[PDB]
Amino acid sequence: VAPLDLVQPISDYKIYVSENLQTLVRDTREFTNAVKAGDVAKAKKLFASTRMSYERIEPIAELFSDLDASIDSRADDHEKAEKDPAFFGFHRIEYGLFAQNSAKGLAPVADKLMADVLELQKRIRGLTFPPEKVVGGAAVLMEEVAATKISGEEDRYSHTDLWDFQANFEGAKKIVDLFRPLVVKDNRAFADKVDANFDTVFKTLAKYRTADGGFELYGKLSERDRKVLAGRVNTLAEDLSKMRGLLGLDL
Repeated sequence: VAPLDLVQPISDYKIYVSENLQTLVRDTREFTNAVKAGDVAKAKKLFASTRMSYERIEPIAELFSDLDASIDSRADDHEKAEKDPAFFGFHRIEYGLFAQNSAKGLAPVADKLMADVLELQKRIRGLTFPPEKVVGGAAVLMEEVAATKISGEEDRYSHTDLWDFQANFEGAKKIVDLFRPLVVKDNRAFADKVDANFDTVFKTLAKYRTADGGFELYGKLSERDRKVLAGRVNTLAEDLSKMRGLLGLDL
């Protein structure tokens, strides 16, 4: 494997990120308009679907710690928790809509979120995507899901965590898929093992689909369920880390 071999995959990855950003902008516009209209039931309905595009590219948003924090911090990232005036973004709005069943006071929060998402899109368009950052960032995202979000930390009021996880896994799987042509060369066995390990995690989430094809609230996963999911998601982190080395990226 040589650096030229990685150029096309990264170019396709940037298109994928750009497309998710376009979707995030459109969906965030509809979401923030519903909040600003005071349409709680509609903003609630759009919360997790809007966030999927963000969670699919989450490591990239992670590069702009203040943007990303602005867009997606949790209450416990703040001294006054939910009543901290520095609590903006999706989860500030989540608190109003789901915990308080109210849009009051959220119009300015929605304004800031729209602006931040537009600004994130702008910054990402100008980024060069080093392949070791793409693959290694995906590995870290898997470990973060397994080891830091497994208790439902992300969506403390809506409990829409499963939608976030699905999108995280989709985004990591896209990176695996883009690099498969390089990998099946000398390591078809490994490339198929990774596909199988992702399959296992996706099938694990499918246990918690509902009758109409949505997701259960995260509280429906037992402690056993969570421990087992965390182990299987760890295998994904391993896989992505090993893939980094197999792509020549450790020099």
